[PDB]
Amino acid sequence: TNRADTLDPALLRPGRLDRKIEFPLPDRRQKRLIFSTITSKMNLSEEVDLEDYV
Amino acid sequence: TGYDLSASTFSPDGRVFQVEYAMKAVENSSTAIGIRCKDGVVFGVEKLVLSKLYEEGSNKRLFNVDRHVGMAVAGLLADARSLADIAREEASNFRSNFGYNIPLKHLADRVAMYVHAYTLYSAVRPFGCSFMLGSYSVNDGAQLYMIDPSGVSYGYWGCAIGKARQAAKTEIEKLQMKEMTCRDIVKEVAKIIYIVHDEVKDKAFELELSWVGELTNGRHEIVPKDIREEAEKYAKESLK
Amino acid sequence: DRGVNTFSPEGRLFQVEYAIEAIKLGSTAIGIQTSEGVCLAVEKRITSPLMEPSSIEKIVEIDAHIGCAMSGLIADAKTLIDKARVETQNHWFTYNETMTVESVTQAVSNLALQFGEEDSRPFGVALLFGGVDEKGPQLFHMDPSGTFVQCDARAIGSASEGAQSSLQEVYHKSMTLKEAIKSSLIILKQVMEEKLNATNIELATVQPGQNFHMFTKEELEEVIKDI
Amino acid sequence: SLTTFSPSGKLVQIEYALAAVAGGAPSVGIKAANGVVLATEKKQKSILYDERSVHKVEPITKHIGLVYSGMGPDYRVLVHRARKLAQQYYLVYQEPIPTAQLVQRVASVMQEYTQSGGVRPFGVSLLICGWNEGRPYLFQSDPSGAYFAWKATAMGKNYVNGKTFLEKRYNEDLELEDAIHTAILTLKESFEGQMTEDNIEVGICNEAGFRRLTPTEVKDYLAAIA
Amino acid sequence: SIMSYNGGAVMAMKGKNCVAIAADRRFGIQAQMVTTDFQKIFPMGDRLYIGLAGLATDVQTVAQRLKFRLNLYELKEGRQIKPYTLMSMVANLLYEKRFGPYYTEPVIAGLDPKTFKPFICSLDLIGCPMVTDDFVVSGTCAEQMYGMCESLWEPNMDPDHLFETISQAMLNAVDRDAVSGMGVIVHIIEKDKITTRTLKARMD
Amino acid sequence: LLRPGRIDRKIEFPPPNEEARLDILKIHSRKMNLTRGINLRKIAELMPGASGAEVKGVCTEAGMYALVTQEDFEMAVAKVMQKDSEKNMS
Amino acid sequence: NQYDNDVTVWSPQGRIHQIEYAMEAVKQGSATVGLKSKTHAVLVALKRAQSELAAHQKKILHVDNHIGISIAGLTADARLLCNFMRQECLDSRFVFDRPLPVSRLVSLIGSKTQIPTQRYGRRPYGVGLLIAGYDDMGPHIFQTCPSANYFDCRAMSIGARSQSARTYLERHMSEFMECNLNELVKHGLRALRETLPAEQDLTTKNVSIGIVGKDLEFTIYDDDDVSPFLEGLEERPQ
Amino acid sequence: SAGFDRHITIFSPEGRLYQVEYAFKAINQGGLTSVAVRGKDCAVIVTQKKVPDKLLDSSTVTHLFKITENIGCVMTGMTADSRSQVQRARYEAANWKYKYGYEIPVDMLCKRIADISQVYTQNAEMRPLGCCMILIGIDEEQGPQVYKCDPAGYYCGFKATAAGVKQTESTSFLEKKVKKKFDWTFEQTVETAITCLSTVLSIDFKPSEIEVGVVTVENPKFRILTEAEIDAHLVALAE
Amino acid sequence: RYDSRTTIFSPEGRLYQVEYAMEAIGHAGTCLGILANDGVLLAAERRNIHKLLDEVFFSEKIYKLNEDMACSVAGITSDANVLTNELRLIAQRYLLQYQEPIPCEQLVTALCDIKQAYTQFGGKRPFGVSLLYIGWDKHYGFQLYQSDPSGNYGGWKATCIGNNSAAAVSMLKQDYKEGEMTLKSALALAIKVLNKTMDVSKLSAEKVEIATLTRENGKTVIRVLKQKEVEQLIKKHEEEEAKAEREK
Amino acid sequence: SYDRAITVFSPDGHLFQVEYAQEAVKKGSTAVGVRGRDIVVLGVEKKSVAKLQDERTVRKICALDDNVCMAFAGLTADARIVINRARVECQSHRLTVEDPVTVEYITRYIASLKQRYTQSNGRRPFGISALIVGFDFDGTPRLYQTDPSGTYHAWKANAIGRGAKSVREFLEKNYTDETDDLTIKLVIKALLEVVQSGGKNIELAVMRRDQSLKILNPEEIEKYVAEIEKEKEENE
Repeated sequence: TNRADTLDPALLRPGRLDRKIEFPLPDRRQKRLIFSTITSKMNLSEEVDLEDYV
Repeated sequence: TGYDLSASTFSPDGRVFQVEYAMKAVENSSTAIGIRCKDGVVFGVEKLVLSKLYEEGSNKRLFNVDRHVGMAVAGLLADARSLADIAREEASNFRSNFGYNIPLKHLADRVAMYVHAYTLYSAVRPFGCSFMLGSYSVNDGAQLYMIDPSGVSYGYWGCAIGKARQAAKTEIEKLQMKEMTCRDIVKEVAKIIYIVHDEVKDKAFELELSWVGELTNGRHEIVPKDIREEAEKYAKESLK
Repeated sequence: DRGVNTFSPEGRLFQVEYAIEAIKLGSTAIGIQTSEGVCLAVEKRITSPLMEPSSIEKIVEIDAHIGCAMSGLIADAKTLIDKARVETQNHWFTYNETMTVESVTQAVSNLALQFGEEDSRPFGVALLFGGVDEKGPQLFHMDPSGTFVQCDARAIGSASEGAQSSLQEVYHKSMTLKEAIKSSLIILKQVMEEKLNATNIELATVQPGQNFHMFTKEELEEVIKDI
Repeated sequence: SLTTFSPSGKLVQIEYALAAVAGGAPSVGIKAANGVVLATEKKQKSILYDERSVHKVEPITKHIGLVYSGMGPDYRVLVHRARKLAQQYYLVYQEPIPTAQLVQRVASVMQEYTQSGGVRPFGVSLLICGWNEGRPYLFQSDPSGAYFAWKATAMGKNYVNGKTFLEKRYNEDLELEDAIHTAILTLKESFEGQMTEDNIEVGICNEAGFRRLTPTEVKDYLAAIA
Repeated sequence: SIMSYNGGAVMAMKGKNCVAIAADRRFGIQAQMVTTDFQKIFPMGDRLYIGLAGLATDVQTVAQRLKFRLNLYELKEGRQIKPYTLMSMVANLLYEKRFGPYYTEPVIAGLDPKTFKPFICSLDLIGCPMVTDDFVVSGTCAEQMYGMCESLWEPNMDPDHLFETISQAMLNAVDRDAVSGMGVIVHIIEKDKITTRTLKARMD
Repeated sequence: LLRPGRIDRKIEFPPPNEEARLDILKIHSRKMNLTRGINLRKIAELMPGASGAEVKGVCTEAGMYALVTQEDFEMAVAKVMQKDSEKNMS
Repeated sequence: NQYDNDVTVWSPQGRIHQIEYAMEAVKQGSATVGLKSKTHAVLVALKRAQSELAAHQKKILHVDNHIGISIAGLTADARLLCNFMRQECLDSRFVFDRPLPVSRLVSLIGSKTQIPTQRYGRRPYGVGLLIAGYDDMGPHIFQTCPSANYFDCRAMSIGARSQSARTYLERHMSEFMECNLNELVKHGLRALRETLPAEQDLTTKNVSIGIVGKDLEFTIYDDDDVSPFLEGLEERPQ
Repeated sequence: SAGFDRHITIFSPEGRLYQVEYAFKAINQGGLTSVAVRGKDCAVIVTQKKVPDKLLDSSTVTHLFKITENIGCVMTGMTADSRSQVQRARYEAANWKYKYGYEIPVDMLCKRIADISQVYTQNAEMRPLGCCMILIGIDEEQGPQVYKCDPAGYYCGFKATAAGVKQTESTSFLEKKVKKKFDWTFEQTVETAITCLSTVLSIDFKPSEIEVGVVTVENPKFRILTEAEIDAHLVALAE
Repeated sequence: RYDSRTTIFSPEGRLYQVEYAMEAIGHAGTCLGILANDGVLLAAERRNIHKLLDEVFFSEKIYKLNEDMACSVAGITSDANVLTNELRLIAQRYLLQYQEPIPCEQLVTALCDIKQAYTQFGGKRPFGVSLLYIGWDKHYGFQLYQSDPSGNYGGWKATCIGNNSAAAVSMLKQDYKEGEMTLKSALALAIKVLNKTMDVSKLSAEKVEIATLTRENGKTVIRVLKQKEVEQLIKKHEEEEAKAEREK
Repeated sequence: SYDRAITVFSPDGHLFQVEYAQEAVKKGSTAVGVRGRDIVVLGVEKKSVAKLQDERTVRKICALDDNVCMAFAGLTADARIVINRARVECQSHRLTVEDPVTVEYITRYIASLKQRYTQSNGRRPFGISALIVGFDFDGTPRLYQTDPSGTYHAWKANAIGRGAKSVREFLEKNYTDETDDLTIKLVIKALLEVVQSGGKNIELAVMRRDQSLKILNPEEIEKYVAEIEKEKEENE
């Protein structure tokens, strides 16, 4: 959810946290590949910029 | 509704609510207009008797700041008295330091800076006044200025301060203002003030008219309004 | 209301009304003007046997003919007494004469209600002033608010309602001295709680022919045993 | 506000100023054997701005360099204060002021602004350096009044990432040129992809004095330095 | 003069690798002496002394004020002080009383803290420094010590002949002087050690 | 309930420390076929009073990196211990 | 109502309520009436007491040889403005060696009371001045307010239940202008005997009259040159 | 966010302060547009007027304020802050002229005005003068200059400059226009200024609404154009 | 509840900023001094022991204040510069006034009055800094003092810093010494205390700091000693741990 | 009906903070003091030795003059300030008036300073209560006490600090009108009547109205406790 600070009092401790790996915001090269996905969801006929907004 | 206490603080949308509330304080005050002609500036204030307790000649909002400059205040009266004293002091410094009459632009800019300086800090409130400034000079002509409660000071041909701010300038602007000398403009201001609010909310009002221009040879004083008596014999002809 | 620099919607003194309330907790005192002279009395409310009775000040000496009594808070009274002593001496300096009691109390109430923390708090004491000016004897009563007035026989502090009522029962204009003294200590031992003896109360009488020694010292025992 | 401590923690208005520093433009500074290298990262918002008007790398004396990572409008204020103070030292002693004494007095000024209770702290972290008496120095300060001494450090966006690169890349013994090479490497690790003769702005400190490099030699050096 | 109120003479002389400073012992009012053990040469750190001549009030006052500022400097910075720094400090201290002037002529003589380089300088009553290579003098008597040191100085001097040269100069120029006499104290310092000798001067 | 007349003893659990942490270090490193011959004392110390089984979790983090040298457990605690981080507030 | 604490705060309807509260503090004083003829100005106030035995708190106080004020409200601010009034009088009496015109003095009073009504840290002055004076052009009857908006009249009345007094002043302000001192003063107390509830009557010891004249110096009277003023009356129309 | 209700000038969490970024649209309550351009040895200011009244004058609605004989400026935002900032600028330029004996360069003036705004920002209990100022001037050995001063105290200065209400669009047109490497032969500057305001506002109006302030290295005095020559430039770009 | 500023009292009555300055002391570097005649010593814990510093300062907690006095420090760091400069200036003004060194107790009470001036007034932050004192005089010899943010000062012989050091004071009481003035005994004791209380494994000498103050012939030299003797002290103490495991 | 500060009255007419700063005095260490006819005596309890320091600097009984003696309760820092200013004041009285300082003058000074400190803007009241014992005018023994309000209040015996009602109740039940031997034994009975009376935490100092302060030795007090126990056995 939007928050996780309301947590990790007993879930993240010796015994409970056995394989807990937070998954927050990543680096880049996603935005580009996401474009390549969502911009391909729309037409982008054959020649339409990608990086100018990357 | 959230943050409008101090005069230093801003809003979430970026304006000072103290200045707005002080601006609409003068809206409840008496109606005061002004207009210039090609050789003078004429003031006029709708002034009201309370019930029967006044003396018709007390607390006159037509002040007299310099030899050729006077005010036409409306709003809180004592604040206007203090501001008039500050204006007298500024004209005093200019007369003492340069030996000639103050130009109205420079006077208005000093007064606007003084009003702005009372709008700036958080210890003090903004002024609750809105007044007029007229002048005349042989090398400058007639000049009529205007100072809001915030401190924005620029020039007009005609203005109105009070309840009927729009409702005066609706028919102020249909005056052929350039081609008239001010001796016509006296009864013109008489009819303009007499149009607004004869009997509707209050019972009775009373007229004052200030007067500066070439005909006074550069002096500023109230008209001998009883001389030529130009309101009433035309006010009774302005109801039809 | 919180603060000495804000009025009420109606007519409340607040920073002063709470002081007029704070008077009421103090010990009582009764002074009575008579043309023969001004008499005055007070209650000490001695708590301990270790509480040495002559060290508690209620009647102090301002001038050779000007007495005093205090109320409520002790140290505001100490401030006003100190300054009052200083200023009468200044009057004697610049005039070779005695500052009259009305002028004394105007000089006190010039700053008896002048409390300002900027540009400190209002004082918490009621004062009874007696003296002999050129117009004979005078009895004077002020308040924290500086609203100073003459009173013929004023009672202060605790139980002052019944003090005023039973005082207005017995008092008139052509009273004598000793009659007023015993009438005062009758009101005292109706409003005090303990047994009246040599150590509870103290008198202060000033006469035009007996300007010096505005006090009775253990002849007060003889006065009490005459009731 | 600034007059009272927390129930247990620290001075939240100084922590927020440190966060505003950490949210600023990145920079890197390296102390080598003979000189100290400073380097900032100065991107214009548009293509309209000029690169000859505002200057990040700024000298305090002829042999003392100083960069920051924060707000220029406070930076210039405390720069002017440090100017006047260093010239007062040179009035008193007729000798160019040592960098430790500069950092003491600048820290005293910043501390005096952290005192109660109407002024805000600076949102500025300094990186002070100079070559006094042979051995060059490097002194980082902070809004809290504190100061440190570094061999190589960074401040700004991704200072943690740049610092973990500095721990791996840098060492004890280098020269000024190799220091500039690793400095533009660790600044190029975190900056945008287009890095030109104007996006960076680099001054050095030889023992012969402070030197603020030009776009000519900066463009000559960073023309694909590795 | 006001400089001749309590007498006084301070000589400092630079040698080859060492430096010698000497002064008189007499203290007294205009013609009446009091004692022969009045101190005018003070230690300011290691291998560096200062000499003060003129009104004794300004001597002790400026000496304590300078010790105040000196210890504040040596505690703010762990290193010891260079002599030019001390010279500039004394100049600033004297120039703060531009119109309220002390009546003193300070003489600084000390070694280098890093090397064995000697150093001498003198100042005026408003803070005018003067660095030389041979000798500086101060006090009431001037022309006597100028004639003696311009007669006797050599550029390259072993410390023994340095001691004897400053000894003969001080003895003859003091014995010709009237208001300054009654014994001589001599500090001859170097990198290795510090020597303080007192001479058998004429008690007349 | 805090009235002792309802429960006599009141015994918190002090987490393991250097001695205990090192013994449990050898323990949780027992069965996994690590890169044997490795200092576990620095691991116990790097645990600032870890909640007992945290040695097991660091073993899990280590083995994951290898998928067990001392460097494995080092990176294990590095994932574990980071935050605490973020100096510039000394 | 949480904006309704200090002088500095403008209201969202623009009416600073500290001024309104000071007005209401003025409304709880004693009744007093001032009115002028063409040649003589008379102000009459009402006394009260704390108890039966005590004396009455006075209202008409002297200022100068031709200036006298009435008062209502607070007494510390009353004596403060009294000392300032006497000070500014003896200031111009020293410098110009003339008696003061009244209008410039009351303008100085407004400019004095302006500062505690605009900055923070002083209260507006609870004050009830009724000023009678003589410049070259005859008697003047001015009144003040805690808002410093001083008025000139020909007959005013401030204090508790002073409105019936104002009705009397309405129905005799035409009659006021012609008469000499005696019936003028008894018109003033034919306002004060309606400033009172009808079940009690105005006695000697509770009333005070101060006359200033064009040739007559300002003088206060109490019970003895008021026993001449109290006769010449009939009862109220019961 | 806030939370803290941003009443005074403190630091909020993460990490900004809200007073100055509320002051940045006190310009936006002006309802006004300003454009400055530097291409070559000239520099051009253009700014329109919003006068709905015939009773109102036309000379005293001027926003171009001649600071000194070689330095001009234009103001937007609220008027009182602008005029007070202008008199501070004149006073400090005169202070330069008194202290240092020669005419002030336009850089030091912007630095001094920015420092005044920063001192007004650093210490609380004063409103931070919510107006924006654009300066122009000629300097020897540097040509013409165009500078911008922020209410925050962040000065900068650059080639094609715009502030007011609609200047994201103006800077979009000036990125799409100052990208071609042609010279700017002063009527190129006047034409691009008039047409950039004519494409941002899209009005194509009389010569009596905009004000044009120019300075050129042929007459280094600041100069305000007349209705005739404004009309001449407007019909000169009329094709 | 009754929080807002340093003034006024709480309803029992206690103080707010005093206890909270103490709880600002508790999370800081640990110091101590030892009972010794013919000398006195100091111990200190290195904050921020990261490898990319310089250590060119020779002193981060010690401040050699006059000539024959130094002082450790603990708490918020940058208030202490204001305090140390002012303290040096106080002692130096005393030396200017009398030409005799400051006898250290009126120095301590001067700094306590400086701190108490911000405890009483309003509204200012009180100094949340406790700090030690070693020194020598003509009237008592070697001394030890404990400044506190209230303005109270206690002359101890074995002192106390914050949350890391309650067990240190417990070891100092249970291992109390008297009569043995030998510096090496007190240093071995201090090594033992910092070995237990600090979490530095095997007591790396880069994480410690030791300065001493002895009386030498008329000088009262202050020995902020170097690292090699600390190394051989650690080796000596680990040999004493080998002596402690001779019981197996 | 709010909270802060020391400038506001209660809705029923009190000052909360004077009464609340009295509580810190009410919860402090005990110190008593009596006057004999020629020798005055007082002393504090709760030496509270923590086994490892000196205590010659923590002395709660000091002097301003050769005639007057101090004591306090409450917190000690306010006592340090008041004593520092009191020494200065006693010496400034010695500057003009050439008398030995009367006790009543210095108590009026302490109470006046304390009250003008309490009246002002946001200054925290001194939470102490001093005992000011001296004998100057014809060797007449006096002892006055103070209060955070600033009320000097002359007594003949006194008890402050923790459980002062019980201690003053013993002086009540002793205090006979009917000699420095009965006064020494009365001090012994008061310190035996202390809240703990451990025998070693007793600290007493006397003045014989011509001498200076005498700090006793805790072996003489041991024989005093022994003769008190002997009289307690003689009661049976």
